[PDB]
Amino acid sequence: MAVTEASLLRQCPLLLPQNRSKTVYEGFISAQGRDFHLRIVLPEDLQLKNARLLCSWQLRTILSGYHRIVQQRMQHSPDLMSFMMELKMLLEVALKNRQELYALPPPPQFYSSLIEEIGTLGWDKLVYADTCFSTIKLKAEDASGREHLITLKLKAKYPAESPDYFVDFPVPFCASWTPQSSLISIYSQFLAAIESLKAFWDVMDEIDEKTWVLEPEKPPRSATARRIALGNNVSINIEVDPRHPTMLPECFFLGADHVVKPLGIKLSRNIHLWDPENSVLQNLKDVLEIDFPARAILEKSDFTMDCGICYAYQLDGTIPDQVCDNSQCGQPFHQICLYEWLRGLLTSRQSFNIIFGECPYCSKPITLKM
Amino acid sequence: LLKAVQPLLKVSMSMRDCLILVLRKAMFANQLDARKSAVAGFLLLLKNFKVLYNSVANETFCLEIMDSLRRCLSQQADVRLMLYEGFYDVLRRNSQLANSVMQTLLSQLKQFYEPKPDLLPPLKLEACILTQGDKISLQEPL
Amino acid sequence: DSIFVKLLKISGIILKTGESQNQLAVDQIAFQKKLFQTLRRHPSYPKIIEEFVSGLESYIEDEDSFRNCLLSCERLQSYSKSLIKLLLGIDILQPAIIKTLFEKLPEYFFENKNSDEINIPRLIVSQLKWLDRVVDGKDLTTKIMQLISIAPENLQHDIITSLPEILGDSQHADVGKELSDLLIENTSLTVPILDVLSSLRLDPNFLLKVRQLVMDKLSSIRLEDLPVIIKFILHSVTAMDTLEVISELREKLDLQHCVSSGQSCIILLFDVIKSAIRYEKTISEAWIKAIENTASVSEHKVFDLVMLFIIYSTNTQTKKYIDRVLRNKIRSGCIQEQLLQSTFSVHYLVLKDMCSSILSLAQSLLHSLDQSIISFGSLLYKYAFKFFDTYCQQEVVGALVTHICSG
Amino acid sequence: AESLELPKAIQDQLPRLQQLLKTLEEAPPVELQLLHECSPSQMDLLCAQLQLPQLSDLGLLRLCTWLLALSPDLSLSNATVLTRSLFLGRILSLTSSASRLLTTALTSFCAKYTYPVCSALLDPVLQAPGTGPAQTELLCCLVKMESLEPDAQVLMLGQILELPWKEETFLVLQSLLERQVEMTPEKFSVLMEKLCKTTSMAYAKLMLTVMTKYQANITETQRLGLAMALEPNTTFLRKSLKAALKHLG
Amino acid sequence: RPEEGPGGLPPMLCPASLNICSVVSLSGGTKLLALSAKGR
Ligand SMILES: [Zn+2]
Ligand SMILES: [Zn+2]
Repeated sequence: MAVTEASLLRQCPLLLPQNRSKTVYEGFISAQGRDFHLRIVLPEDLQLKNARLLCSWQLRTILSGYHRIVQQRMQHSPDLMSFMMELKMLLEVALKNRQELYALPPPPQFYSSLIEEIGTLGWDKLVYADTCFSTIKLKAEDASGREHLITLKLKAKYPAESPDYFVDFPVPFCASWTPQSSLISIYSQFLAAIESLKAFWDVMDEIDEKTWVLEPEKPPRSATARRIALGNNVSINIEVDPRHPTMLPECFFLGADHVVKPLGIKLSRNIHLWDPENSVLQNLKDVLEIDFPARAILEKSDFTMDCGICYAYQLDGTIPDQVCDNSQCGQPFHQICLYEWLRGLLTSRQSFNIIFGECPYCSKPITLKM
Repeated sequence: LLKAVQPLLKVSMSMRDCLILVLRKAMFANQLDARKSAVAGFLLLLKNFKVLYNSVANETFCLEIMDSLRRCLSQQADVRLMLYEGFYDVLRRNSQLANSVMQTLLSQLKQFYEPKPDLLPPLKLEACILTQGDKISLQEPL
Repeated sequence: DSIFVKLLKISGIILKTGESQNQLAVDQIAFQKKLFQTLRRHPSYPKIIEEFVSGLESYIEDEDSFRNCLLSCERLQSYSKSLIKLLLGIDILQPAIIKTLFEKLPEYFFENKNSDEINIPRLIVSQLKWLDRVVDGKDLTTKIMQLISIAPENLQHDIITSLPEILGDSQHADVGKELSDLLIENTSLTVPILDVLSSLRLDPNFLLKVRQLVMDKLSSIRLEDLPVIIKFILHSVTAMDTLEVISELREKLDLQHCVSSGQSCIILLFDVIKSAIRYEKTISEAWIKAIENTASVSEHKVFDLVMLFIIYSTNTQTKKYIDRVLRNKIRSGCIQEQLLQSTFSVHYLVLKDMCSSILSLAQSLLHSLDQSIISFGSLLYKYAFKFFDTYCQQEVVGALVTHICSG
Repeated sequence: AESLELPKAIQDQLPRLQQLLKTLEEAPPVELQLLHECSPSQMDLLCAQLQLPQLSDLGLLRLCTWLLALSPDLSLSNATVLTRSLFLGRILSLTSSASRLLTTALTSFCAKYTYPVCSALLDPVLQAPGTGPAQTELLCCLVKMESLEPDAQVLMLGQILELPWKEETFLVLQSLLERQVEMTPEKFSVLMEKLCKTTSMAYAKLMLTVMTKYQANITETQRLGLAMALEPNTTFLRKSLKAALKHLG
Repeated sequence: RPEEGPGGLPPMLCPASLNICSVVSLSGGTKLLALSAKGR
């Protein structure tokens, strides 16, 4: 209402004037379905410039770090009405910013309904459940016979709201959630998406097995690029369209100016022989007219494909990719290390995104394109 | 332009779906050329976007485009005559939709054909002219 | 035991359960005209139509059977049209069927993409596409428009898009007017409308009118959507419309108002412009004639640089002209520090690209008299060197030396 | 006339603040921390003294920007007063769709103090006549705000349930019920009670949407009242309702 | 883990030991000395 005769009742239902002269208010204030004890003594007159405000220790614990805001509102604020308005909204904010202290689930619906749906599913799918029953992780199999996991994080009310679904595979899963839909519904959506992608998975697993995956190491299921090794100290990375995997990916070659050219030229002339009925490897073989090494490892266990500047493999994800256009050096480098070096030198001139300089080891012209 | 492009398109998905999306809006369009351009674009997508992705996911997309093009057999003479020059070559590089193509032609044939024998003008020559307000014009160059 | 089903079986269609495409024993033409002449010879001949659609409406309160009535029919002897479409070849049943079709459609607003990813609403709009005859174009139009006007977005988006098959050459202009009322009514939805009004069959003065109905609310577009409009405006240019439109726009457009998605969308903007100005000699020249006609107000804005630099970089025929204007305007106590500072504090990432363009200019300015000019040509170098690449830095010091030893 | 004086600091610092605003047409000072020190009555008095309503739309937002940098926040009240002061004239001026700035403004501001803002503006923009295309679009956009909190949407729903309903008050409500917002049967039953009392499409769309998304909420009691409401086949798309209506029983 | 929202807590599958005592070894693992309620 307009007058604080009724508006006070309407907006603080549980504040009981104790004295005849409305001077001791006591009882509860509401917040996020939670009542908190409060005795708010005023002077003989209606002044908040001077008022007492005492609490339950629960209450003070929650309004730790606003004691000043409280004092300021008491002294600046017109009436009690808006005092309680502001205080209440402030309690709302305190709690939401401490959101991590909440979520008693309703057991008569939760723990039972969840077990019933786990029964409906079957106990070969599930892989993980938290002691608080917040986090779950489930398995399904491909027709290929691959384990694909799916984490769900469920709320105090699972059926009410959508369970947040976290999944490895690359393209985004969309789940048409109704409160009528369930774990089985979303599992079926997951199976649908799975069986949709299977082709892409078949391609990725076929490359991981029959080729030397280089840049990704035990790659996860979201990864669509594949830095493959081929010949020696030349790589090709491939990023694949998840919907059209068999379709031509985005492709390129790292390595020697003299090595990389004939690959580019061969790619240009043959690309029409590419055919999306075959596998990516079976198409690469006929387009690039070569076969791949399968992890040429033990022979050359200290041959130093490493930076030759920092002398290390694996600089902060980065790999020795930039090489010398020379038969006698072939000394690989890092982008990072060769830029940092060549920047210093007198001889080094920078065009737009390129630096020409001398190879550290052999002092021959080497080009770096950032 | 569009011949040059296609080595892109068997490779690409994104670009193909863009070309189609654009040509869609050239077919309803206001200026004349938009149609004969969108026709030329489909003819050439059907031609070299598959011999016959997955074949099940080409035969429905081709038969979708063909659904578009039955409209163009409806449109005026210039836009038709392009499809009669074009269908031979479509079939030549992409044989399999001959069974959809020929019906599509045969149905357009039937609209001018009088299939009772010993009826002496065997063809409807008087419906192959659009005359309104003394504009005397070929539609359907039979 | 219903007139509909009975007379459908008489006319030679097999009316099925709901789980597969409905068969057809006879030709579609034969079927259509047979159904017509059977009802004609039937008593209560105008009145049977009500009972006909009553039988139809009672049947299709099952969704699956309705789907089969909407789906492509089975041909015994090899693919054919949908039953509802085939009913809608007939002039006498058409208006009512449309009425009933339309009537219930809004049950299907919320329960979309059910089972096998099927769009019952796009199903049912599609069922109108390319009717040879619609009897009462006006009735169709007014219902369909009331539909757009009320209905939620996603769906209405689809309707909007799908308007130009549907409408006959009768009524495009009508639809023209009601969308223009949607346009001033609805900001959210300038975009597809724009596509549709581009692909409909119209009067140009109408299209001009609506174009201004954009630009008055060009203040009021959501940011993402700016690009897409502006292209239209610069396709809605003739050789004669140009200054007018650019002048209003050159006033209207802010670049100050618009603030990570912000910068991306701004780039999109300049790109779209970039593509326009690329392609109309008329636009580039006229831009600059409608900046120099705003030499008068020394309150003209950031955009009036960025455009020049862009237009210098992009368009080369103009190089002399921008430099003439830039000297003439900066001499006048217009373009200054506060502008040039503001340009390179927010719009570096725009200008990063136009590295070589800024400095061709800076080199043009220091060869002058009038410390006002040379101050500007310097400040150019300072910002150039602050914000850009290391290559730009090298070029700065390169050209500084060139002054120092020659100048 | 009421003989309110601003705190002494403010009457003295009044010209510093009047200096700052001018700058912002063409990081927040501690002078701006002094907006706290104003009571909203005092602020009401000040914002009138500052001449907030006069701004460019550019400047308005820049300032909103600046008021959102307040640590601590503006109290529910100032923000109220402010918003009343900053915007309301601007909204009530509106002939056309509100400017993207103001779009941005109202969104911007509403984001943090979504309740104070729409607490302030909701009621009076709607109990206004001449409330037209543009305005309703602002309130729709408010209720589609991603920020706009479940609890806050319900406070919004709460406060819309106070109002006089016409054409415009449904359009707000639909678009807010199109965000599938939970209810007490109290609020639900009064939405329905309110709703049921009549040829306007808005009427129906509202009806339709509630019957479908909130079926699960609807008692038989409600369903009977829907029955009476569409008795008038002045209602279009009647047949649709009847299906949904029937589908519940 | 500032600190921690809820206290969700494991047993180590021992009974009611009242009057616990911990010594930090870091010699293995942590090794503590307790009195079970039954007098052990
Ligand atoms: Zn290195
Ligand atoms: Zn070397």
